[PDB]
Amino acid sequence: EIKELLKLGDLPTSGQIRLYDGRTGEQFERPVTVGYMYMLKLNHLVDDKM
Amino acid sequence: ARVTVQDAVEKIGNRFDLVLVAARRARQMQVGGKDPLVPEENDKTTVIALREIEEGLINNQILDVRERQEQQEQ
Amino acid sequence: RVDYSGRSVITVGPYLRLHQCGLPKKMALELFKPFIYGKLELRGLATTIKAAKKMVEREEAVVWDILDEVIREHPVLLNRAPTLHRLGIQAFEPVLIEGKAIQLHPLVCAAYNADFDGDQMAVHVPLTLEAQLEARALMMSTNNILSPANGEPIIVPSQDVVLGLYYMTRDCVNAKGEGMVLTGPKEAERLYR
Amino acid sequence: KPLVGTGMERAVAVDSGVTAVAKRGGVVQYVDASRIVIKVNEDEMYPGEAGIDIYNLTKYTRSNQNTCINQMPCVSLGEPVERGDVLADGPSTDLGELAL
Amino acid sequence: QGSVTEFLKPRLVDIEQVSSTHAKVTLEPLERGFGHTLGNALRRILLSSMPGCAVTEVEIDGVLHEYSTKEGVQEDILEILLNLKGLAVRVQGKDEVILTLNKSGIGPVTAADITHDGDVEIVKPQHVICHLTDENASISMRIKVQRGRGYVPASTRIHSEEDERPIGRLLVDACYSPVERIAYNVEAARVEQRTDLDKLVIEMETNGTIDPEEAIRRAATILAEQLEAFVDLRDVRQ
Amino acid sequence: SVTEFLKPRLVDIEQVSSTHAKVTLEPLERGFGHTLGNALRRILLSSMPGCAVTEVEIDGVLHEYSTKEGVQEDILEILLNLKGLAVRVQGKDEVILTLNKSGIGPVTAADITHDGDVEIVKPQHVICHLTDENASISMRIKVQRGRGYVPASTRIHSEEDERPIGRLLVDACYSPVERIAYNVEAARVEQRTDLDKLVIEMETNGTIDPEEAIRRAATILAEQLEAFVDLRDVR
Repeated sequence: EIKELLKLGDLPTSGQIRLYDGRTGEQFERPVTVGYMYMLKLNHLVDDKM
Repeated sequence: ARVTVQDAVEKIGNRFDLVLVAARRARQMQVGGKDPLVPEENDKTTVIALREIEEGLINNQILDVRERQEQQEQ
Repeated sequence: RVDYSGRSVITVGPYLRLHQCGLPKKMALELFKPFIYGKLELRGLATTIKAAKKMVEREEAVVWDILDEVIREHPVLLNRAPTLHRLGIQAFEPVLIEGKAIQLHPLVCAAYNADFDGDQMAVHVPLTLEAQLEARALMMSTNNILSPANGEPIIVPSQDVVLGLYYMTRDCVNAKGEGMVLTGPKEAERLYR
Repeated sequence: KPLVGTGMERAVAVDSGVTAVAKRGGVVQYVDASRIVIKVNEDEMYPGEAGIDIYNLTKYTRSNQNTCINQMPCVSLGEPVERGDVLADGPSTDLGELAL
Repeated sequence: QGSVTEFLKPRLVDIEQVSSTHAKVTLEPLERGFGHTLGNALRRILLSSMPGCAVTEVEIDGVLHEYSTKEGVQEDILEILLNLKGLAVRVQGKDEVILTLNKSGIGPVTAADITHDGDVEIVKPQHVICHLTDENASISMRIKVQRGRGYVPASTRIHSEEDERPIGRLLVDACYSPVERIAYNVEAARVEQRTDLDKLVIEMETNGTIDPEEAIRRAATILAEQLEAFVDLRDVRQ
Repeated sequence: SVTEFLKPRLVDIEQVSSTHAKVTLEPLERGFGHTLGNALRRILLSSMPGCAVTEVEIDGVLHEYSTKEGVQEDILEILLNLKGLAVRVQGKDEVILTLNKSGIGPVTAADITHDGDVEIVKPQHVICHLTDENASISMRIKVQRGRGYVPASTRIHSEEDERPIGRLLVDACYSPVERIAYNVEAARVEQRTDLDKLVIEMETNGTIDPEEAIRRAATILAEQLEAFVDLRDVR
């Protein structure tokens, strides 16, 4: 169902999109896995630690 | 910048007192009263002292004869 | 409790030299204040010690230049708090990087055993001849390679170096290019073209 | 709100007491960041004292972790409110759904 | 020995856009080797180098500090300053051109509530700022928008103005980046004239501030003006 | 401060003979590091005007593969030594030279017949070593002016002429460059946080000053965009 929904979202079913370098502009070999995940900000910032 | 001290070790291997010798030359140039004998890469007088040891014309005997020469001439 | 400590958190510089420090500008000039006062003294940009203190407290842009003149060859020794072996403390040549952290050489990170999970970092400033120059002629990370435990030189070119060199050296049947008559400079034109 | 989730945090955010909920919901009259008031519907009311239910939102306030807490209105105005609906969101909460 | 000369005229005339933010810029002629380098390099020159005008700071009477909130608003001053930061405006004559607004009523205020001045461009007539609950709620504030180049955080501004400044001034960051994102097409062009020629078209999403031809033009002037120092070399005569 | 940007001026330059190119460009604004080396690398590397050997003719068997002949060297290695030679050609597009040897010794390109419009870069170019006895060599070499690198996979090979089996012709390298590389480093100026720093390391085969070829590529790029910026700048 994950690949069915992601395939319904017009995105490539394998979850890999051809990507180009932002620096040199050249293409990276082979498809690359990308996505959107939930991240976390903590109290470990180095103004408080350092 | 000096790649590795092992070249000066090839000059005279000690590694125990090279801290005191190079610290004595870099002390003479750091406190003042001494001039660099090597063209500068912008490296400070300490690395200039490392390249001075790598030159081969600075050693224990050179610091003793030169130190007594400056003490006798002063 | 020692003295002169940034107490930073490790970041990984891939670039610059195996022995060098992505010491940051914020950790800089805080512990270098004596060298800045003596610098303005010998150079003569200031007048009195109090005037130099004013120049530093005002955070002038001119202090940054001579500050760089000091930082380049003035080394910084580094250690992780849970220290085990002799290579835990190593001398690097600091260069300023914008940020609150220290960019550290990853091949040296395996020597420290330190991890990027957020473990703390103790940053000390050596004092003059015996410390700076002793750590320059002894405790440097390139000057000390062999480990007097296993006896083999301890270097960990793992992770993307093993994977990257694995993808570098390998063969494939058919694909494109077949053979090539060009020999020495085939990577520039052949690869990049 | 997390685009990947469970659906337990919907009950955790409202059952944590952090968000500002509404008792005997009704047609909202006046809104503000400091205070929120609601006109209670005539379906279920007490015969004595009449009146409507008023709420005082807490502003930015220090916590024990030295963090920032506050509640923000999720409704515009004139919107019917049921019993148990969350009017305002606490810290790290979006529309009664926990996002930290 | 070949075509000779250089592939001049890149062109860019006859651009076409579907909306104000979106853009399509067609470069029909190219050399066989200039196809990817001009688009992929020119987009980096355009993002890394570009003028822009974004909301600088907001001074409102009824709010003493950023964390305080006026009575009768549904959003706090942090969110209000975020929505005000979301505005995109261009100016011609001067770099500041301060503005002010006030209203008493019930509802969300449109971005056109700003008093019209000599140079004013509003690309977002449907934009929403704060809210007005009910009864009598009157908002009055003065927004100052200063022209900028890169991203200026509020820390640099409080560092420059840290010597003296009145209380009540609301400082926010400025992106000063009117062009949101750039895309292009690498497809080759088939012209019934000669050999092969490559074309590249740019779909560019901006804030609706500076024209696409002006963006590509200024980027080209920055690149060529950067090469002007490379045309000549110091010492190196014999 | 305003819309204009910084103008760098290089105080340093480094080279070793004609075969090494070391250039340092600092300071550069954020985002300008990879554009400069990317355009100079992909343009200067791929397309430059030059001269290269279009074909070579060897006495004896006209086919590519051959044995014995007393050449002391494999024909592909002779062709490699011929492709490792840089030739300066005047306004003429195509020109043909020849190679004939006798005696005992190495074969130096300086012994090739001298033409007024053809210039050789080095006398020390060695096509092949001493052949046994005399064994007079007969070679008819033809060179042309291209822009690119001539691939060996796709060619016409004159259909049914010196076409042989496959391949055909002689690989030709137009652009007179060997290696091109660049690095991006951090550079600080006054209160600036991070700035780009460009490092151009380019090894050149010869016959052209590497930096002069760099400004050449600048004239090809600025020559392609010059009519685009023509309406941009009034003067």
